[PDB]
Amino acid sequence: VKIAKNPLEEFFEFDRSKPVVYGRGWKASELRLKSWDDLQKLWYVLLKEKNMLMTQRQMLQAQNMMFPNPERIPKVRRSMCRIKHVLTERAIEEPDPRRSAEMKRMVNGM
Amino acid sequence: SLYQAARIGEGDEMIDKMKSAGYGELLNKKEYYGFLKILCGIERLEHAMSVF
Amino acid sequence: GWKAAEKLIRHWKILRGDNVMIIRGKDKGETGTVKRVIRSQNRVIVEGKNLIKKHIKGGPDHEGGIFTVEAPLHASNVQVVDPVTGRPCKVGVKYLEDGTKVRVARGTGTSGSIIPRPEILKIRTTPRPTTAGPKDTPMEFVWEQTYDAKTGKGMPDL
Amino acid sequence: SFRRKRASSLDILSPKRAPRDFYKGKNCKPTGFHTKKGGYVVQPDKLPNYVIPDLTGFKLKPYVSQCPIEV
Amino acid sequence: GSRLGRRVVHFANLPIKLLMPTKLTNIHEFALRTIPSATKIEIKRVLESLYGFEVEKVNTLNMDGKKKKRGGLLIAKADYKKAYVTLKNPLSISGDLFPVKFIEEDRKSKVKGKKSHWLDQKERREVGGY
Amino acid sequence: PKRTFQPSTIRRKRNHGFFARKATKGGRRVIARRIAKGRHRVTA
Amino acid sequence: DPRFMKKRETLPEKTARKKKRLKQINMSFVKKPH
RNA sequence: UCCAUGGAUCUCCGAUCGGGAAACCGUAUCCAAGCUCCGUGGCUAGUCUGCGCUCUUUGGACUUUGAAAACUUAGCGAACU
RNA sequence: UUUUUUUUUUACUGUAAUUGUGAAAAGGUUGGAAGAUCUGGCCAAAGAAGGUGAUAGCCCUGUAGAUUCGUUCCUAUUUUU
RNA sequence: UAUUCCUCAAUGACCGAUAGCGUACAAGUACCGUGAGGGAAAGGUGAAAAGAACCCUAUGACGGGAGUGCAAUAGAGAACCU
RNA sequence: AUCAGAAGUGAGAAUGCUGACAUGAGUAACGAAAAAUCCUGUGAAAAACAAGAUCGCCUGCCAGUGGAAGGCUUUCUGCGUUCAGUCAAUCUACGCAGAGUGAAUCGGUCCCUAAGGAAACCCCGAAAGGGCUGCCGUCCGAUGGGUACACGAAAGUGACGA
Ligand SMILES: [K+]
Ligand SMILES: [K+]
Ligand SMILES: [K+]
Ligand SMILES: [K+]
Ligand SMILES: [K+]
Ligand SMILES: [K+]
Ligand SMILES: [K+]
Ligand SMILES: [Mg+2]
Ligand SMILES: [Mg+2]
Ligand SMILES: [Mg+2]
Ligand SMILES: [Mg+2]
Ligand SMILES: [Mg+2]
Ligand SMILES: [Mg+2]
Ligand SMILES: [Mg+2]
Ligand SMILES: [Mg+2]
Ligand SMILES: [Mg+2]
Ligand SMILES: [Mg+2]
Ligand SMILES: [Mg+2]
Ligand SMILES: [Mg+2]
Ligand SMILES: [Mg+2]
Ligand SMILES: [Mg+2]
Ligand SMILES: [Mg+2]
Ligand SMILES: [Mg+2]
Ligand SMILES: [Mg+2]
Ligand SMILES: [Mg+2]
Ligand SMILES: [Mg+2]
Ligand SMILES: [Mg+2]
Ligand SMILES: [Mg+2]
Ligand SMILES: [Mg+2]
Ligand SMILES: [Mg+2]
Ligand SMILES: [Mg+2]
Ligand SMILES: [Mg+2]
Ligand SMILES: [Mg+2]
Ligand SMILES: [Mg+2]
Ligand SMILES: [Mg+2]
Ligand SMILES: [Mg+2]
Ligand SMILES: [Mg+2]
Ligand SMILES: [Mg+2]
Ligand SMILES: [Mg+2]
Ligand SMILES: [Mg+2]
Ligand SMILES: [Mg+2]
Ligand SMILES: [Mg+2]
Ligand SMILES: [Mg+2]
Ligand SMILES: [Mg+2]
Ligand SMILES: [Mg+2]
Ligand SMILES: [Mg+2]
Ligand SMILES: [Mg+2]
Ligand SMILES: [Mg+2]
Ligand SMILES: [Mg+2]
Ligand SMILES: [Mg+2]
Repeated sequence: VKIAKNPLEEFFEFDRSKPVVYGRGWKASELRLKSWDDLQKLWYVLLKEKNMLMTQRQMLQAQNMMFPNPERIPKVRRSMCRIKHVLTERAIEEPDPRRSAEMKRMVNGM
Repeated sequence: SLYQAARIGEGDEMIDKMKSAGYGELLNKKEYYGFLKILCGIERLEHAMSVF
Repeated sequence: GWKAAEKLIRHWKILRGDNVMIIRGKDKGETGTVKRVIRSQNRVIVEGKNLIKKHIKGGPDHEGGIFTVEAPLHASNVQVVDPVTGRPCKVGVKYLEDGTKVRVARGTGTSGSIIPRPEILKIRTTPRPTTAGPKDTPMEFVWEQTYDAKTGKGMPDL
Repeated sequence: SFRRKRASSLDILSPKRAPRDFYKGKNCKPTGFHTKKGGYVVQPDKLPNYVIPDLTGFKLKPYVSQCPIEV
Repeated sequence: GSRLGRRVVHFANLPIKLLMPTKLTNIHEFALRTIPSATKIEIKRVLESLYGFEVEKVNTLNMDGKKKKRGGLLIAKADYKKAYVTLKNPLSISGDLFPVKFIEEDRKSKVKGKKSHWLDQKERREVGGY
Repeated sequence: PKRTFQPSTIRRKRNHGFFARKATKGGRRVIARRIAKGRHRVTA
Repeated sequence: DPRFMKKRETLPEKTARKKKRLKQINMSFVKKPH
């Protein structure tokens, strides 16, 4: 109903019912107040949401059905861009050379 | 650990908690020199002089 | 059939919600209020004027029949009504004491009063939702602070 | 999403449309080294490690609420 | 710190798009779509660490994007990679989730056109491929 | 009858490929001429 | 520490400027609805 | 939305770290210096010193000049007519 | 170290203000629609040009200019071994 | 003093869709050749899409009425002014 | 208008150039001496489509199995008949939409070389370039030789015709 029982149930929108309403995305001024732990957790929450939205679009388009509310995906995408810009902005402002060069790798690493 | 992670306020408050917990006789000159070495190695000289 | 090499209008002296008078066309001499401005065609829609009749075929979703909606006018076919004398007038630009741009009546025979900016512009076209959604962060959680560079609150796991 | 290309881009050789000994690859990162006997050895230091913190009990959400509160 | 490993990733961004399986109960494997530069070890570790799967094996294949040519004009979609992931324990998907019921009801529209013995199993493992 | 074009991809790349044209001075002038004309397929 | 011590347009630029002007000229006319 | 200035990110070939069926493959460069964390060895054992790498800063060792229409100056230099 | 400030004045292809500002009245008739025709006012350092339901100086965007910004100068970039 | 891969402004008893650059239109494209290389065609509804609801006859309206519009042989799906 | 001026200035023919449209003419032809017949169904229309029954043809180079070279989605499912099929086609290798290719062992990548190609060093040459691949010497190149570490070699070999 409200909680997935499996990891497979996380690729679906379980709260979709009555028009459902979604908010706007995070602003950089709102992200500048949060810690690194909260920003990492928010990055992974947005990553799971983006995987759900792309899965839902693919599943609905595979049966010639329309994808409802396509504007959810760019909101998540640009919020995830803003998180990385905020973290890189802090990594510039770090005064120790080794710590700054390690924080830039922690942000941009892949 | 908190001084190596540059969490200066929490490390200071942990110092004060160790004071109020009745362990303050352990802070000899050696451990304060260790804290100063950590802070100077991570370039926090203002808090290093505060700890001084 | 848009054969003419027509440039765009970059700064509009005609705003949505203004009271105008149509000076040219089939409905010449009739007053109204601007409902929408089509910028990409240099055209406006006057509320209830310049009507057309559309034959729309109805399917399983929309109703058929012959409807009647407004058709756009060209943006040079309307002219702003002077608020004092009621006759149409031109619009010029005046700077106030602060240095705020306003629109003043211009033309010989006009009062030179200030054309007021319509009040419909501040009202949102899509109103804000009453209730939050199940994936919306309430504003009491966003505004809390966990990062502080001076005290070193919330530093990473270096 | 459909996007426009050039019709001359079909001439670039790809291993799906090539003789059997043509190898191109897809810019994946390597994880080990080739042997002299045609095998492969996976060096475990080159495998990626993911640091994903525990997300249970987190209070922030993907979207920010847009209810009318104040100017 | 950097002494922990040569390749440490703190912000993964691997996009995974799940394909809807045929049956709702006793799922032993599932398929997904991702970018062509993903590796079996990357997909297995992302799926284990981020979602909590118990992955046994990962099998991949490459696909070309769909193309349309009308004599000089060419339009196309991006290439993708399809992966099969085999689970150690069977899982299930509830019917009440959107858009599962619509997918099944649209799938059954296209396809319109007893002697049990002793020691006979019921739910056997249905895994394809090599 | 046996016609004149008998295809082989490795022979095509070894005679009219990019690095086969880039190897000699005549082929480099061919590449310059093609780019100056504006051909979409500079090499074969 | 040696850190705390105190210490014409090219042809590609002209081509990029011309290209941007060429786009801006096309974007100055009334769009034909279709 | 848009504009001005400054920033963060910024895949690959052409192409130059090596190979090459252009858009692919393989790649921790090397050596001195001084600094937080790390582990291990050894003393008569206390603000005791001595060995290493990984990653960071500052130098210096190897090399990567590089395109382009016409004009200019040179070399060799026809035949039809 | 920073901030406020005395700071002259012209030139400018600076083809600067992408697209800033920038003058000029009403009636009658025909016509699908007025810019046409008749009566009759006004601007011009602006009657180059392009639109608006036909051919518009005064319906729209512009144009001449006038204001604002910014390169030299006044106001020397000096002082030290 | 020479030239224009380039930039800005201006002019024409220069051309006006078999003309003018090969290209007014997604052209060095389509297409031809192993390769160097050769190399096209194709402009216009109406002021505004108001682009023909509805009825009849055919499998099917592009037909006959009705309606929009000044005008419907001005009724088109890279094409409808004369 | 008139009077002057500048010319890419006047078409019936160049086996002239480009486009459009006639004639032959509703004529030839509908492409391998395997071959078709019927009941039912769908549809506006069935000799040509679906399913079934009866008959025939191919069996070591037109006709069966797997696949190299080449092709590049032609594969499968639903919808459709504007184009194509030597049809008036409901069908399809045709149009629209979606889906499909799972490897430690298969085939490659990797290691090693042949014929051959190229750098370095050296030699020659108006320029461009040409030779040389070894006495100490490098990198590529299968149509061949190899399948559970790295380094070295005055050890054996790998190793071969009709
Ligand atoms: K002669
Ligand atoms: K001006
Ligand atoms: K007008
Ligand atoms: K005018
Ligand atoms: K007509
Ligand atoms: K002739
Ligand atoms: K084959
Ligand atoms: Mg990145
Ligand atoms: Mg128009
Ligand atoms: Mg592109
Ligand atoms: Mg293939
Ligand atoms: Mg690569
Ligand atoms: Mg595979
Ligand atoms: Mg290279
Ligand atoms: Mg030069
Ligand atoms: Mg201007
Ligand atoms: Mg004006
Ligand atoms: Mg004009
Ligand atoms: Mg007319
Ligand atoms: Mg032409
Ligand atoms: Mg003509
Ligand atoms: Mg023509
Ligand atoms: Mg070709
Ligand atoms: Mg119709
Ligand atoms: Mg006309
Ligand atoms: Mg002539
Ligand atoms: Mg003639
Ligand atoms: Mg003849
Ligand atoms: Mg002819
Ligand atoms: Mg006959
Ligand atoms: Mg005859
Ligand atoms: Mg006959
Ligand atoms: Mg029958
Ligand atoms: Mg049959
Ligand atoms: Mg027989
Ligand atoms: Mg034979
Ligand atoms: Mg096809
Ligand atoms: Mg088929
Ligand atoms: Mg046919
Ligand atoms: Mg038919
Ligand atoms: Mg069919
Ligand atoms: Mg098909
Ligand atoms: Mg093998
Ligand atoms: Mg050799
Ligand atoms: Mg040689
Ligand atoms: Mg040589
Ligand atoms: Mg070489
Ligand atoms: Mg080799
Ligand atoms: Mg072989
Ligand atoms: Mg042998």
